[PDB]
Amino acid sequence: KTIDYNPSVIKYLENRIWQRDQRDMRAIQPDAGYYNDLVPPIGMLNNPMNAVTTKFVRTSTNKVKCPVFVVRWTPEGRRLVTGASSGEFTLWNGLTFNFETILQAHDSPVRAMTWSHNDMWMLTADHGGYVKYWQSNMNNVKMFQAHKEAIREASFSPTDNKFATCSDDGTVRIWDFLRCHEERILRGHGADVKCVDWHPTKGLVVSGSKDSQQPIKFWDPKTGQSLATLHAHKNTVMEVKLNLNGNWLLTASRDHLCKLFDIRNLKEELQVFRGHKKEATAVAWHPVHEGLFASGGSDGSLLFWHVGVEKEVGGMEMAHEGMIWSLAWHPLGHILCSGSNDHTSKFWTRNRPGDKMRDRYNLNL
Amino acid sequence: MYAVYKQAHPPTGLEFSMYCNFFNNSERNLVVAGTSQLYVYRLNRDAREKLELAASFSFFGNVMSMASVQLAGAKRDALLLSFKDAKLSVVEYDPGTHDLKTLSLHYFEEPELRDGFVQNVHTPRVRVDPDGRCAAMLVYGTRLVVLPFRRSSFLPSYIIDVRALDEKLLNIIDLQFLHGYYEPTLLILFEPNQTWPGRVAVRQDTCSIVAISLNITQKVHPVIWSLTSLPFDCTQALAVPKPIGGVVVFAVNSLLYLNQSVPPYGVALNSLTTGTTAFPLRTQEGVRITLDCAQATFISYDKMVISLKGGEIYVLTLITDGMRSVRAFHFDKAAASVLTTSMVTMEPGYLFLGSRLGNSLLLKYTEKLATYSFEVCDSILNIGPCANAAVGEPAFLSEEFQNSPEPDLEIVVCSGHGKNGALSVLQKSIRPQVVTTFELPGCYDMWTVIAPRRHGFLILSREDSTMILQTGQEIMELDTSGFATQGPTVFAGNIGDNRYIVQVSPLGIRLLEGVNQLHFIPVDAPIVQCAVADPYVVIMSAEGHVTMFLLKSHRLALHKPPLHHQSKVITLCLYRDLSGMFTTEPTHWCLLVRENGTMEIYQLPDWRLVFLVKNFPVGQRVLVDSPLVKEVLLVALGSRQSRPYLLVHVDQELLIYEAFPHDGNLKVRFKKVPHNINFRGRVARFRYFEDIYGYSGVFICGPSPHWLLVTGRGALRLHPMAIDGPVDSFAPFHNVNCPRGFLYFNRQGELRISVLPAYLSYDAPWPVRKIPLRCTAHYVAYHVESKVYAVATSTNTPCARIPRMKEFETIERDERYIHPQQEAFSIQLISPVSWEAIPNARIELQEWEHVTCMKTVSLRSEETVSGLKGYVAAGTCLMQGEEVTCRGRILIMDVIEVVPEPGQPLTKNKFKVLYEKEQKGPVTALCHCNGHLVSAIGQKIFLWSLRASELTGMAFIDTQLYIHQMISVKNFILAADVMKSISLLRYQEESKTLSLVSRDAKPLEVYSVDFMVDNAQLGFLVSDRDRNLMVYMYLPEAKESFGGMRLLRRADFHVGAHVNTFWRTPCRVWENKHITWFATLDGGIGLLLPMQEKTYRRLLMLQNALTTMLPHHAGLNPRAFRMLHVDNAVRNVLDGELLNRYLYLSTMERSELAKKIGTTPDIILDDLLETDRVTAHF
Amino acid sequence: GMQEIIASVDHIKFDLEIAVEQQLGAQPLPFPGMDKSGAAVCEFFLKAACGKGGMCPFRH
Ligand SMILES: [Zn+2]
Repeated sequence: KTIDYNPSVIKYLENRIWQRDQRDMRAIQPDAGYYNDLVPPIGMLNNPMNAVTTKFVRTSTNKVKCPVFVVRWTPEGRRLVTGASSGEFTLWNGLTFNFETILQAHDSPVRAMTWSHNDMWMLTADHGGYVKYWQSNMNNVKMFQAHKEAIREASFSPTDNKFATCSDDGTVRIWDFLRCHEERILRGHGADVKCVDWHPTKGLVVSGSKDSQQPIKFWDPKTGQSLATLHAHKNTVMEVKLNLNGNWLLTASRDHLCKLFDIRNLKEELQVFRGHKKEATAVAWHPVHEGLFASGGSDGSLLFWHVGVEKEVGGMEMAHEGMIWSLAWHPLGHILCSGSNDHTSKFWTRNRPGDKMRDRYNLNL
Repeated sequence: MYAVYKQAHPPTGLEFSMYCNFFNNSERNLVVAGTSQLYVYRLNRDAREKLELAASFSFFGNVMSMASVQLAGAKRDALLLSFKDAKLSVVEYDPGTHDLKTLSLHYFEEPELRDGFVQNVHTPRVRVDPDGRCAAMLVYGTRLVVLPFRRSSFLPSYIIDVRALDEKLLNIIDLQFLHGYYEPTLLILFEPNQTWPGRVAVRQDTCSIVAISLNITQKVHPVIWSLTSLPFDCTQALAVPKPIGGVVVFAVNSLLYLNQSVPPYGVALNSLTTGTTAFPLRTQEGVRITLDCAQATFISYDKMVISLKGGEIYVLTLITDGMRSVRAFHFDKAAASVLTTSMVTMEPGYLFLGSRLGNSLLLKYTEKLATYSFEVCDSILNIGPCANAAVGEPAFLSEEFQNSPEPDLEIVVCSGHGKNGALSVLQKSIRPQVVTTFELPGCYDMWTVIAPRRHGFLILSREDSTMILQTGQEIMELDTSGFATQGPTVFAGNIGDNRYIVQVSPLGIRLLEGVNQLHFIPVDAPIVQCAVADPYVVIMSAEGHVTMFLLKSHRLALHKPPLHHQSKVITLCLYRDLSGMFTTEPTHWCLLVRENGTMEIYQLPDWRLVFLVKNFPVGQRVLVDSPLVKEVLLVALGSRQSRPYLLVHVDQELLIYEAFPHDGNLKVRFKKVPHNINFRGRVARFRYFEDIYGYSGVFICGPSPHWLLVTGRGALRLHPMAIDGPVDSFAPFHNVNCPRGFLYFNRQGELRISVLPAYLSYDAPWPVRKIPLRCTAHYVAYHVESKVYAVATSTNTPCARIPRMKEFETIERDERYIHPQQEAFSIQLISPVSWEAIPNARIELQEWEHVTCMKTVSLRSEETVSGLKGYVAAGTCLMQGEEVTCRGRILIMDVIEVVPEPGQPLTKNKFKVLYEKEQKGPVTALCHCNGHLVSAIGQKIFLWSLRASELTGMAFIDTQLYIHQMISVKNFILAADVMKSISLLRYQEESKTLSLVSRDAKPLEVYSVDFMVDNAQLGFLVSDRDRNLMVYMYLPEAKESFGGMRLLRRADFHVGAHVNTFWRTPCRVWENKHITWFATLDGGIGLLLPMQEKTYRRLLMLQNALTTMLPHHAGLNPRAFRMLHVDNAVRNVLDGELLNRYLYLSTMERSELAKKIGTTPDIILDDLLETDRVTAHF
Repeated sequence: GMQEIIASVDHIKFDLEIAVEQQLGAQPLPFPGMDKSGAAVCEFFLKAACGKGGMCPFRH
């Protein structure tokens, strides 16, 4: 089975010539015969609902059958890498999602994995507190211990020269990528820090911890001084994700709530995303659509939201049979992957026009 | 590094159309707009019907929506234009200036109105109340700006957040003001819970309508009427006029009529509604159509004209009852027409179809036998989306010009789309077709007369003698008497009604009947200039004396013009007015320029002063009633001589003034016409001609000869003619051997008998021949060794099978089923000799193969003495849905020469396919590199060597998501990704290694890429979806590029149009520079010329001065428009369209601006004119 | 047309082409064992004028 994005790109390129934008785009009928009229999400910018990937594609699982903590796409979408509890990276093809290669990367569960803004480096942390450097060809070039306890998430700077790490020691540490030398140590979280995010352009660090008194803190990486404390959630903020527009902070937490904040004005909340029956654990902004994002849950629910809409624009309550750890969007934005605690990773694509959505993830047959 | 942008060809596409009172409230005009271009047309009932251009304006910003309104006691309709992001400009025509006057510009570009969404996807949509009580502009998709109008003409505007409006109006598909309401009622068609086709099984009835009553005074907007269960595929709404009222909502598969009181009425236009809509829809009988992308307008009440996708025209009838309640729909299929983007109803019976995809058509409808029939009355030329452009050598050039050292080139453009797809041949300059050549040294001036329609004599003037050539079946020197051949001649022409001939000499004036001479009265300073128009003939001496001669029945009478000599007359002009613009049947006027710089126009029979300009030579922008001008010509052009034009020669500058009406003084005013014509025995430079190949116009002689043509369309055309160098004298020539041709002297004393080429049309901004293809033109490639054009074309066929992974299932549906369109591709061969397609030279692609790229590539060959061989390469992709692995083919085609088939000369050229094999992935891009074929197959870029009939791979490299465009120069390949920007590659022949030198790390959705060639600097010109031009440089020593791994943005420019094709030509300083040419997707052609640093700095100070101290159309900011992505920038590209405003300024205003910017007008003019001169190709 | 003949560049020497030949701004390859990937063949190493060995950012 295959999800080949090339026909969509070719159709978009042809339509790109004579259509000014989607207002000139000819409508696709909800019929199975209009297969070659589909375009990637970049084509339908006025309708983000196309990228609500509630169509199941493939369940990708390892032979070890162990929980999957982080899934990431190769920056050009050629491959997908999963970080598992066995400290291994499994690579899956971006078109025919088959197993390609496996390697014992870390000695402890892979909790963090991120690619540099330039498509040259993949930084991965693990449960033992080490940080590893990776080449596009999955070659390890450097290894050092950043924290004495588990590192949860790492984020890169726009120029990829500096990166931040969050650990269970309650400290966020800024590092120099070339030197592997820590420059600042950020303190103020009383409990384990579970998520860290670097501002897309500006020099800002947003962090989320288990400390109820200091749930979210904003940092100044160059000076090392905390800028603000955000009393967003009352229970274990799990995710902090700044949108690439540099204005929105997206926070998932154990309090069954996902929240959106304007980092310029943190007095109030822009939006609260209710609809998770259980704890909200994962989240991922859409690469193409600004306001669209997908969130995961501890019961296995995988929901879709858009900024400005009260209720979910879609979702699958039984997407996984376990807590969803990581959500990764394909660079083109037409395939969504989900790493869950149920020892499996699943690929979700856009629903083909003319489908009677009576499958187990949408309805009952 | 530094460069200047110049627009070679203006955009032709049209996107908005309306029929409003542009000039006055006594006549309504067709106001159309495209991308930064606004046109105002008139409807001419005598020509047959033809659209006459009345005005044209350019903006520093693309129009996003256009509308009109009559505000309060106004003499004409105001125009409401919206520009990207949030700008609303209210522009009104200025009768006293013949220009656009800005009434107000409203800015709504605040971060708080954007709600954190940096990427704007909602164009500002301006709507007007039918009653003219307010105007609404939907801003960012969530803010509704209400601009009230007083019933000083405007009221303070307020912004309504549609999200906090009773309900939550999200998305918003369309919004229209409704008829028949006491207060402005705006009907918003929106989608609170958006869905898309594909997720309909879980969400079907998502669209809704809400009618909000806008209270202007109290700023309250309550909801008065609402529906919630409309079909998801609603696309647009149309307010039905007052007698019926309500709203007609267009859905993709259905048509709905909705009103406040009656229950909703809707019908299903096809069987596709079943299972995708729960709305109650009747089955409309006999109709299988789709209303997804359709333009509609109300020709009258209860009847609608709808233009569908595919161009089909339908007449929709609202069948009602005695209570005006719609109960049924009647659909009548009229004749098909052009793919339109806008529609508007002119005077009843006429319907204009604005189009940016093919030529815009003006239609006429008549009731047949209810039903209507449509006929085409006019057609506005539109070189549509320029998907690709090919440069090639014209097939026919004169043997006289064969040895010219500047190459002769033409541009072939893949324009239009679908049924309107075509090939456009574009040439900037006119190339004469020389019949025979005469070498006649010593003749500096010519005149051609009509002997008792055909020209019978050719009068040539020497320094001390005169040559008379009698023209007929043979041209022989006339040595017989009758003509004054013993001295030079000042002027020779036809007097009366082409029955007599008048010949002017410095000694006197004589009347001539053919070879016979009637009488010769001496005239006494020697005569230096004479003007002849009707019996009235005026004579000017060397000292400014003016003498007038009248043809009194026939004999030339003497009449002394009463003129007080305050200042010496330096030049004269006569003009016959046939169109009654010179109001205060034929009437006669004399244009006169004095030494003190005052232009005076007199009524010729009585010599009464009617017009006066206080400071004429300075070149004022607008001439109103009350140095060293060398020549003036006042002529009426257009249909039935409708457009009076004034051409002025002064101090190496050309002044063109377009006469426009403005109310015992002459009720006419002149407006300067922008142009780029450089002027850097009294011989007249301006030669008026009628009927050269059917065209009326004026020829301008000098260093830069030009053709000034104005047809019945009313648009001024200026075509250069420099293939033969400067032209000294010019004359029309109608002969048996030279039918409707012309006649001119080259600067070498040679005389050309030449005619205009027939295959081109000169009624366009560029001489163009548009070849209809009836299918979509994708790529065009020119072959040099065969001198032919290869074109990849696709046509739409109904889809009947669905590939599955390989099996195909036949689409079995109902009879009312709309089959999807399937494209079938073919490669055509076009002969430039006769632009018809070559028979039996057509290659058909496979069933689902799509031509993603087709290029002409030079590859190594041993048979050719040179290294390269120059084939044509094509790359294809089998589009069979996302569920099937896409793979492609490489097609290497050679055009050979064979014996022509009898009776078919074009059959000499035929394809020879050398390579056609299946690739290991989709072939998405192609180019050549040192004789090696470079192909982007899948997510890798390969390099092949063509030997025998098999491609051997040499080197490959991994690349980005999808490489669509790819160009190379000197083993440096520049590859562009669809959304991950550009990458620079290097090929080393010795090691056979393909390596990545640098790439742009930041994401960018690239349209096409080229190179910017300087003396030693190599740039990378990039075009993006945001309509911007970026120049990237490889600067390893720069700090921003960490190790030479980041391409640095060094020049930035926002061209208001998308660019998909590029080409480069050498300069016509400028030692090793190449102009980067590009054709936009809006039908325009632009260039980007590299420039020196000091020249750039001086012209940048000039540009800043022009931006600051000069008012602009619609109040837009030229600097803000050219800023990148505003609707980290490096402003290193200048705006030639803005820099051209210095040429349009008067000599005075130029002097003060040069004083302000601390330089001199002569230096600024030299720089600007050098930029103009080096780019005079095609 | 046929750009290569109407607009010839073979007589033009580009500063960009000089940079790749002389390897301007060739920073030493970091993280010994980086193994690189898309690096070009080192021109200096061909003529035995490459000071960096194994540490060079280009193929040898
Ligand atoms: Zn080296």
